[PDB]
Amino acid sequence: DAWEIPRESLRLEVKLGQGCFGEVWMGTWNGTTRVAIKTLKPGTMSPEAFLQEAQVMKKLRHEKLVQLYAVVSEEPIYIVTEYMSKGSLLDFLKGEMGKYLRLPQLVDMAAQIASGMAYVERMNYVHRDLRAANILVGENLVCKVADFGLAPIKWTAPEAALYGRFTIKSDVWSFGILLTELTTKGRVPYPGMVNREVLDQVERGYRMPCPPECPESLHDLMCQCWRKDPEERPTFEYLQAFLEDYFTSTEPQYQPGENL
Ligand SMILES: CCOc1ccc2cc(-c3nn(C(C)C)c4ncnc(N)c34)ccc2c1
Repeated sequence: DAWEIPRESLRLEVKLGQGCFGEVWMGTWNGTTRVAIKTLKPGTMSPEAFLQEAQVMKKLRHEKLVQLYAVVSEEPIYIVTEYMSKGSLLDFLKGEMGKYLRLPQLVDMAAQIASGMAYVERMNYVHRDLRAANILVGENLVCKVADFGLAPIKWTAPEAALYGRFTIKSDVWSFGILLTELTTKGRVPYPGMVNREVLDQVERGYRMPCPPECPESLHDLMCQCWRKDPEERPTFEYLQAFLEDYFTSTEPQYQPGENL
């Protein structure tokens, strides 16, 4: 398989995160190419199960999906992808950058995520775990969809959470929650609510209100993503176009405020 590379060609420089699976590192590849590297800890998790997420990355290719570069598919396993210099979108929003992000930057970030998910939509795949922690940020506010290991009740559509009906339309619901993460600079949704209280409230028709300084027009889009019936929720194609055109077609009189 042409994705395979020799173990000697990777240098693991700075550790970026730990977990149940293994580790993630910034590194070099072939001595020239900055990369990110994920390792599986051999005795920790199924090796057959781990390579299925890498198989999904061999097929999907798009400027807004984190790109697979190479693999070492024998234990100890290594997975090599493009390096996203600013880490997870969740960390980015909460960190020192968050305070300067305004609505124009955040909507443009939303638009890119929608573009990647529009490609996932065209290919008839389902992500299942769309949220800020699974988006990565590069230079110039480039945002890419990551982590297809599944392909979090607060991000999951009711029909998916309750009955296992995962579809691209349940991803749209999550995207709607992701818009709140973007507009609150990365606060956990449904603040002050535990999981069980979220499920009962949501089924009884509760939806998060307009975030502070978020234009009503963007909150309406959130509400479209949270329609009880999955079929009446918008497509990613639609979401992409709306967000791309936002500051001309929907909010041409937008004024900067304190936070958004
Ligand atoms: C089947 C496994 O496929 C992979 C392989 C590598 C991956 C690297 C990152 C990643 N995390 N981070 C920090 C937030 C810890 C990153 N920082 C910069 N670049 C990255 N690429 C990552 C995320 C998901 C990945 C999935």
